[PDB]
Amino acid sequence: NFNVAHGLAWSYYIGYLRLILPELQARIRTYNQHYNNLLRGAVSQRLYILLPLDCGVPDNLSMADPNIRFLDKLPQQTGDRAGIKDRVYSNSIYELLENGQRAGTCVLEYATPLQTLFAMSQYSQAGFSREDRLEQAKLFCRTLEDILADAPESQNNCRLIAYQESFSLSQEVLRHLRQ
Amino acid sequence: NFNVAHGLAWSYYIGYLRLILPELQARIRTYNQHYNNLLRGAVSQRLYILLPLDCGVPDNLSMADPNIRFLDKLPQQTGDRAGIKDRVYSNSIYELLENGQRAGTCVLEYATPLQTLFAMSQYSQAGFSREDRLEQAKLFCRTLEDILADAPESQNNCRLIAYQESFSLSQEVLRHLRQ
Ligand SMILES: Nc1nc2c(ncn2[C@@H]2O[C@@H]3CO[P@@](=O)(S)O[C@H]4C[C@H](Oc5ccncn5)C[C@@H]4CO[P@@](=O)(S)O[C@@H]2[C@@H]3O)c(=O)[nH]1
Repeated sequence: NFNVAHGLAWSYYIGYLRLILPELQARIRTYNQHYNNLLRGAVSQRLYILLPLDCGVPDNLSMADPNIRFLDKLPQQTGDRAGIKDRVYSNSIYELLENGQRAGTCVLEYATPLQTLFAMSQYSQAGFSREDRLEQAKLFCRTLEDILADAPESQNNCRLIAYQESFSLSQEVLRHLRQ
Repeated sequence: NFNVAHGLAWSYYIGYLRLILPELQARIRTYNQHYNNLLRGAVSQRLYILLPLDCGVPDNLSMADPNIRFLDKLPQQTGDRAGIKDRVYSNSIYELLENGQRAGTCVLEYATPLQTLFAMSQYSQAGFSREDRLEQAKLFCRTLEDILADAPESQNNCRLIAYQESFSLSQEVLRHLRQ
């Protein structure tokens, strides 16, 4: 079963991180210079990737924590991909609240393949148990860490936030953001 | 190694086909009614998915065959996905030429995971041989066929075009399109 998370981690790098991480600093610089509110803090460098090991991935982050609120989108990145003209890669900027006030602003999202591991564990024909899922989530993160450790597109460009669940997601992101 | 193509096929269904196939007929109907040139044929129903078993997936289809030409995009499908506000799913309409004249119009693309299998075979750290790749491409298609055969979102909504390479890609699509 090893090969499920191995494949998904390689697919996440090849099909997403290696394509968007090289251009991310320029998109954030563009946002900060031309789109960011004049009075607010600069959007932090780096893509922050949430890796819940229970593979609980809501689509709406902005509601999953009261202290994480959607602010804005980066400029879109588009390119021809496998016969799709101008396929769109979009990223969302979030404010992180601490004591009701803004403590940080960053590009934040879940690793969408963890949502796949979760769905595969639920489908009879995938032949993937809820025990397989925790082991595969750990292997997914370890494989991604190992890829990015040798990856030339990763130039201080992303931070992996792995966690297991009271737990505060905003505090967990702020701890990485403040390093 | 089985588990690489198994995972990618499940991920392609869960993360893409099960999300876009339910809404595809409505997007094509919208295109035909409101956006299609009044004088041209209706865009055919169904998403046509190219599955080259050599995993050769160019990003620009429109140049990879002189007889396949980009025409237009469908209306975009957007939704919140894993913390991405309004992630964009886009599909491209192609004309198929026969004897220099239009013989068909359809929504056409490559299965992007086959591009992943190809890249994994090229990266030393993926531990995936060019022999592994042909076997995994076949298993990817077989797994996807088996998923879609039980899939309620597939309501005569897509056609898998698997092929191995002189070979005419346009003729291969027209044969499926005319059935
Ligand atoms: N956050 C984030 N993740 C992304 C994004 N793009 C890819 N990924 C992840 O990178 C890996 C490799 O991607 P591929 O394009 S070879 O495979 C995709 C192909 C198909 O999707 C689409 C979508 C739009 N148009 C055509 N096809 C389902 C399959 C898995 O799709 P997922 O979005 S569940 O996860 C993928 C996958 O894990 C993105 O824009 N944002």
